Amino acid sequence: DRPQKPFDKFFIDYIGPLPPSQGYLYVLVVVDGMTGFTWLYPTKAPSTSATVKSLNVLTSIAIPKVIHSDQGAAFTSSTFAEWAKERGIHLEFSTPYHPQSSGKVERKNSDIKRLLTKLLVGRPTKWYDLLPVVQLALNNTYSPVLKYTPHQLLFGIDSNTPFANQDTLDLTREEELSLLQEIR
Amino acid sequence: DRPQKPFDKFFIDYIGPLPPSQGYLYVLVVVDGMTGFTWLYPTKAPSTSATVKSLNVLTSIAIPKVIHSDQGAAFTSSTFAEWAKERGIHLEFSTPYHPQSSGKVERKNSDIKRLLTKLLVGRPTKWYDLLPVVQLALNNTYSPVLKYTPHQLLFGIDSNTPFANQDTLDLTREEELSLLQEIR
Amino acid sequence: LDAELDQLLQGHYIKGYPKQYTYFLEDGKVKVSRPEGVKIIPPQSDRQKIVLQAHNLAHTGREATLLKIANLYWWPNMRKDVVKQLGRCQQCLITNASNKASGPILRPDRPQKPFDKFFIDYIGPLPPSQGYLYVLVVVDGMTGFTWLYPTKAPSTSATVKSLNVLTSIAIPKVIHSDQGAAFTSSTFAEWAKERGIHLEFSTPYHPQSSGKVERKNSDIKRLLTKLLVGRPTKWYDLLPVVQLALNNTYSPVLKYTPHQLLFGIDSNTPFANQDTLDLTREEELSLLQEIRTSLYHPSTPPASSRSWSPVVGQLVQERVARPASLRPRWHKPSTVLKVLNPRTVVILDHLGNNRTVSIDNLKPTSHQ
Amino acid sequence: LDAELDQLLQGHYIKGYPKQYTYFLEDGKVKVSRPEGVKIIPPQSDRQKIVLQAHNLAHTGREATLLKIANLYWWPNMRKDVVKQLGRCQQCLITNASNKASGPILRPDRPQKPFDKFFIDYIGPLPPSQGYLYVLVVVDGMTGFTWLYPTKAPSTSATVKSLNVLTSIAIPKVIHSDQGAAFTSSTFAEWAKERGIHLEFSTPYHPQSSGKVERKNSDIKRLLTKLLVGRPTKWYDLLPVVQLALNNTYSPVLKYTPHQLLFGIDSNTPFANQDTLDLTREEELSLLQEIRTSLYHPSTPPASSRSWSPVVGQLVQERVARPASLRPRWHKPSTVLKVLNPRTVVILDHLGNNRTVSIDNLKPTSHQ
DNA sequence: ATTGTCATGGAATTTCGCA
DNA sequence: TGCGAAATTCCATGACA
DNA sequence: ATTGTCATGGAATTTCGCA
DNA sequence: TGCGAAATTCCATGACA
Ligand SMILES: CC(C)n1c(C(=O)N(C)C)c2c(c(O)c1=O)C(=O)N(Cc1ccc(F)c(Cl)c1)CC2
Ligand SMILES: CC(C)n1c(C(=O)N(C)C)c2c(c(O)c1=O)C(=O)N(Cc1ccc(F)c(Cl)c1)CC2
Ligand SMILES: [Mg+2]
Ligand SMILES: [Mg+2]
Ligand SMILES: [Mg+2]
Ligand SMILES: [Mg+2]
Ligand SMILES: [N+]
Ligand SMILES: [N+]
Ligand SMILES: [Zn+2]
Ligand SMILES: [Zn+2]
Repeated sequence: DRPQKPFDKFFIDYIGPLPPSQGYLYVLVVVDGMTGFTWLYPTKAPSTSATVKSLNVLTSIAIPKVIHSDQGAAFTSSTFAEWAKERGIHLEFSTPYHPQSSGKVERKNSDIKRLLTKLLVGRPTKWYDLLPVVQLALNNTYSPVLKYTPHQLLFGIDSNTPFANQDTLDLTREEELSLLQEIR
Repeated sequence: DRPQKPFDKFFIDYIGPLPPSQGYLYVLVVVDGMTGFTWLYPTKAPSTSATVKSLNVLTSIAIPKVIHSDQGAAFTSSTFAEWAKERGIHLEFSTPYHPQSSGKVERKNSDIKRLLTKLLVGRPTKWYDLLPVVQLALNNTYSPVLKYTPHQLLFGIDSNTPFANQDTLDLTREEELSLLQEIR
Repeated sequence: LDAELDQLLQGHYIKGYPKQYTYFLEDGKVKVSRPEGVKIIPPQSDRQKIVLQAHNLAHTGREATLLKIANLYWWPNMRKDVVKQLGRCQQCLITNASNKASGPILRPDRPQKPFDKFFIDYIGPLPPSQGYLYVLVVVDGMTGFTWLYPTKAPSTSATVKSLNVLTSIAIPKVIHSDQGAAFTSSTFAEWAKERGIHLEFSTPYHPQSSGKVERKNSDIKRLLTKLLVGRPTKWYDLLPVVQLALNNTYSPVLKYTPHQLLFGIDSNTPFANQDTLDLTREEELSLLQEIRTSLYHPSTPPASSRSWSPVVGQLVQERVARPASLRPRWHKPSTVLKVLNPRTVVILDHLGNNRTVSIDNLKPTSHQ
Repeated sequence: LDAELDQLLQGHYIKGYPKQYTYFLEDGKVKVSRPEGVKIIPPQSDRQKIVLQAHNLAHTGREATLLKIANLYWWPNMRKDVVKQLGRCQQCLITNASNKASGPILRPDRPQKPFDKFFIDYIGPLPPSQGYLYVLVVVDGMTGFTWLYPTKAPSTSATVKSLNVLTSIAIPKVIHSDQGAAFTSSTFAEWAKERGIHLEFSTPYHPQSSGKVERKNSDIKRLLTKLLVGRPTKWYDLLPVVQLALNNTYSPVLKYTPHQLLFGIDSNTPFANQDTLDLTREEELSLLQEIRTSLYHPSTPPASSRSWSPVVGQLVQERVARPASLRPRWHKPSTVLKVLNPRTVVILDHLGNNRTVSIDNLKPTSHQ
């Protein structure tokens, strides 16, 4: 069996709804399986259409052999299947109610949610603008298991924006009281 | 004493009034002394101004050392003298009532009048258009005395329009009866 | 195809597949262990399709197409099949640039006499001066003597008016011009025939062909520019001055001014040359004739190390004249009917019309 | 002047007037019998005026000016006085062309890493497609990897929007651009500083300086053209395809696609190279590092046989950018303050401002 | 059925002035 | 029959938009 | 304060297959 | 250890308007 490589598997999933930001409501999340590299695309809906539109941007940079996802409506549609077939991408589904990814990926997806949550409090409506910096963060974050960041694994070089400040990522007591207040 | 050359002396004179042609009434006549080459310029008046305007065309091709003329008003004006001085052209006047040129020139000027008269009868109003061909004629006309045409003396080559037909130049009996009728 | 590859698997020799490599089967396909690695040998009946898929990704040329194919496949003489395709890609052939330059320029013989040949051309539009916007420039081939006429348009009518005035002096055998609207009109053809003047046209979109007058335009614009430095561009009143100035300017290589070549003696202008003061006119014209024939004449330069010259029946393509944004710079291929000289050809253009065309406006179709 | 010429008439020797010729008087002027003929020797106090009258007839250069003068005069070292004048003719100096070419182009070192240097530029206006008219092209220096973004204008705002999306992936040390309005705005400078990106600008009116991205524009337009053959120019929908196609196209000299230099492995695209199938990613990246450093790098070509190179304190002139009809093509002379490299200089422009300028947009002032 | 040209000013080469 | 300097010739460069 | 580039397809050169 | 042909490398040409 051949060693794992970037572009072997993209793990895609939606996150939302979120509060309106520049008319956007969701984030399509793509994580490269081998590298843990993360791409984020804002959408207005978790639809096949918004998925295709967004994946068309990413897949004009690099094409995964396999997309793995849960059995979300947008991913199980025959339009999405047609789309993937055109590009020779195999589609891969976790069985309903039992999502399996990989450790590396699960943890990544965890960081993403927590990191989002942290920044959308205080400014629940400005997240669209922060997606770029959210990604830089995620991708220049050091992996406990591998000696490297996703950037490093993807490109084979150090990044010009390292995030030496491994952050709190937890809600400060000020924010728990104004997060239990925001959703009220 | 040095031999005679083109551009040594231009003999200028007016001819007119003639019948209106394209709003023109006179012909300024320039004959190069040495070569007998002829230039014709239509003017609306025998004025210093029309002379300067016309000579400015010719003198932008070649400049005579000397202009000879009679004591016509247009040529004796101080404007015309200023004009000539600017260009370093010496002005030369025949004494009043006694015009002297040269044999070659006198004969040339004769041909010009007669040739004009011949063509302005029948079409006394179309002469403007014929000035070019009148000149070609005059200039490709063989000189009895010198073995050559003015064109040949000017340019040192045969012309592409020779006038082998040395013409009648005289008024045919049809034209004398319709010239004694036109001016009636 | 399937026959060829069969004989091969069972260890026989087929011309083109070198013997020293082991050709096996795997995943239902014929493979081979080449130094570079293990590549699939597709059946001949699949090869055209493969070459085409590779090529079409970015419409790549020889090597860049080969390198895609080589990633997965091997067969005998791959580039031959690649080239075959490049030669049939309409889009590649009409879009790519040439990488072969024209053969060396001709240096036509100088017209033998004043008035043998005129070259004429328009300059402009210039800044409005007295309601005029253009200049008709007439240059005598042999002498370089030049006449200038301001016009309101580069029109036949203005051309005709100017040339009536000029041809009061002499009539030229031939007038050479480019294919401007003014010179190609039937009215202008008439005007010429009426006078026994032969109209001679440049191959289209190739002003080097009117090089004599073109080059004079440069001097005309250059002097006009200098004379208008720090003043408003009121050029109409300078044309006469410019004319006279240029006609009396020495060409350092000839050692003569165009006036001198035209007349054999300076007129009353500044710094007039006096050398023939004691010769009779006839001695002068005799000397003029000798000066006219002995003028320096340049020679055809060496060919660039990668030029092409047209050959009868060659496939060549004419450059599109005013190509639209994102449209091909070349017309479809066409055939050389006649080689007029090494720099001028007649082509049959698939329409098919005869066009007389400069080699500079052609490239040779690639891959035959 | 009158003193010098006196001593001469009375048979004495004056340095510069050769002894073997007879210098007489006639018509109130000093003459001499030279092989060519008899020429007037004007008094030194008249010579500047004479040279100037000759020169001014048609604003002629060295020889063509000399030949006018020689018609009437002789004195010692005429061309020296002629050249003196040419050097002082404002009009000649700002109107004439150069006849010295630039020194050989530099071939800057390839950026060492992906993201070390971006080159960016706009293409367009193109035919309206979905309301878009331009394309922002971003080319990674090291890899050649390219991103394309359609825009409605070549504006800072559109530049910023596009680059926010791009820099989601990585942030470059340096972005190099030409001096387009979009890239030189203070809004854009802010945007860069905000991110610790250094803005690096081309010398103005010298796109060769953005050669990396410029050259990519060619391929982008070329492929777009081919893909739009026989169809309406609806390019907006092809940008993504074009991008992907180009990023995965081999450079025949490197033997790599920009994708490969960027990632060290092909993604799921046609004809993906499989050679590193058995290496671990880490073995792969190790091999990528070695491939990146060993890429072909071209060298500075030989100088043309008549080039010039800038020297500190030299008088040079900057080419006018958008010269009006019948106006000089050159600015007044100015001085080389610093020679940044043999092809780039700082000049003090008589205003006087410091301008950093390409040698290609300069000529060396003639006659010192 | 048509076709490059030539001013320009440093450098290269030749000629001149003298011996 | 040879030197140093001036004169002349050579010729790449660039623009006719 | 900055700096040309590189796809292209014939030709030139090297390598390959075989002996 | 040398041949003929295929493969690879060279590199001038031209366009980024
Ligand atoms: C109007 C057409 C026929 N025409 C055109 C033309 O083809 N277009 C599209 C303007 C041109 C010129 C015309 O005179 C002319 O009449 C013309 O001189 N040049 C300048 C130029 C450029 C390079 C050269 F080497 C030379 Cl001797 C001259 C540009 C094109
Ligand atoms: C808008 C300005 C700054 N600008 C300009 C400009 O100076 N003008 C006047 C349009 C140009 C270009 C820009 O990209 C650009 O941004 C540009 O690419 N080319 C094409 C070209 C020509 C020759 C070459 F070698 C290369 Cl490399 C590219 C033309 C001028
Ligand atoms: Mg989901
Ligand atoms: Mg009178
Ligand atoms: Mg022209
Ligand atoms: Mg550009
Ligand atoms: N010829
Ligand atoms: N460098
Ligand atoms: Zn193609
Ligand atoms: Zn001047």
